[PDB]
Amino acid sequence: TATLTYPFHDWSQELSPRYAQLRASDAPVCPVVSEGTGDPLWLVTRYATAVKLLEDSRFSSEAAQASGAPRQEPVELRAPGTRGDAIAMLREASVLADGLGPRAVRRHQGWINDLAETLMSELASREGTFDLAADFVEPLSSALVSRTLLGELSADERDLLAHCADTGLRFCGVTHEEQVHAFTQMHEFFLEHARRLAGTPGEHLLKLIAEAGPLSDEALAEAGSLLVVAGFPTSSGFLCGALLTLLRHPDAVQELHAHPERVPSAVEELLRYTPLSTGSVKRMATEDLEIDGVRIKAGEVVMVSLEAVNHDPDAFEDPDVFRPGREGPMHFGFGRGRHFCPGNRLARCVIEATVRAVARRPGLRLAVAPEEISWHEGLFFRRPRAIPATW
Ligand code: HEM
Repeated sequence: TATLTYPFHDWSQELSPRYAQLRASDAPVCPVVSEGTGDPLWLVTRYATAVKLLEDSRFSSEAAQASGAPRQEPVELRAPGTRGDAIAMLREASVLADGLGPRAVRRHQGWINDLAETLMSELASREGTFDLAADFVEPLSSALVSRTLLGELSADERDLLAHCADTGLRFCGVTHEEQVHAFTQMHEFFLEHARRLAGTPGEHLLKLIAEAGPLSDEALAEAGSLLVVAGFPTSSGFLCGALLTLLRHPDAVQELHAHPERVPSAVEELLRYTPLSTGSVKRMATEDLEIDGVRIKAGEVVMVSLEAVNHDPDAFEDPDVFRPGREGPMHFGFGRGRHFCPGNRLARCVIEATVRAVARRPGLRLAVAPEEISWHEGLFFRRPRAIPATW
């Protein structure tokens, strides 16, 4: 139909040209229809409009996540018959941001940098082609989720939760039943194992959540699923994407090799330039309102594509250039406003460790052309199947 269907199927790092086309249109908000549900939705692609929306207290994230809300995802991102409201459950009993804040980074940054170095040093001993996805990103992200979020996981437990996240957080490529089963299996996993994981010694967020009426098993289980959904496919997808960006810009890496104090600025530029989500963050209007002149009715859902906003030329001169010394406005890689990613400091810590491990070792290169990289089709959070690299 003559209403655009969403999303735009841009599963690789090449962003769909439709985002820029909509950005340049005469509407600051454009109506679309969900490909998976047929729901009508609105879509924002301009930085200036996105700022207004994500800072507007009349636009509710929680309302957009409730059952029956119009939505872009093919299945509800919850186990059927459960609330799927982990953040509000944690309020009814701040711990999220509390245990991921600057103190937590100061605790974990040491081993995070140790591990990035250990992994890269092992790759420095390899012959021919090695896979940065399997043998760098996977072990680093697995350690992050175990040590900081869930507690020590077995290899099979890590594999189960990563598979559940890959299967449920998809626009296509799996059946409806497989997607529900992923969320069901994750929730049933935490109903049985959250108490044990929380009770093991360590710093992990799930322990902090549990050890602070009493906290029900269902609430602790919802917290587990939230940490997997929010922390696992995002960290793995972004670290993969950031490595690809670095490998495609050797002049930038040579700059960071000579001047390591420039790494933090390059981390911020990676968060702006490297696309992650193939969908959009979403908010529901809780009352009739206007945003930039467009009238939105109560109950309607407006989406913001963070990738589109991060590539807006009204905000970033030459937005499609990876410019590590860039001094633009704040990017949207972590969102904006009330729901700004509480994992942002930990994520920045692991991205910085990755950038430093690459910059210290001149000669790392992609083994094939970027267009030969294969991508998992339909993931919410883009990720290549492998990153073949050589010295
Ligand atoms: C590179 C890694 C990551 C990226 C790019 C990222 C990105 C984001 C973004 C864009 C949002 C905003 C969603 C919205 O506005 O609706 C968000 C929210 C959130 N993030 Fe992250 N994230 C990452 C890693 C993590 C990690 C490691 C955690 C660990 C706890 C985490 C926990 C959360 C939570 C709980 C929320 C929801 C906050 C709320 O709705 O109030 N994220 N993240």
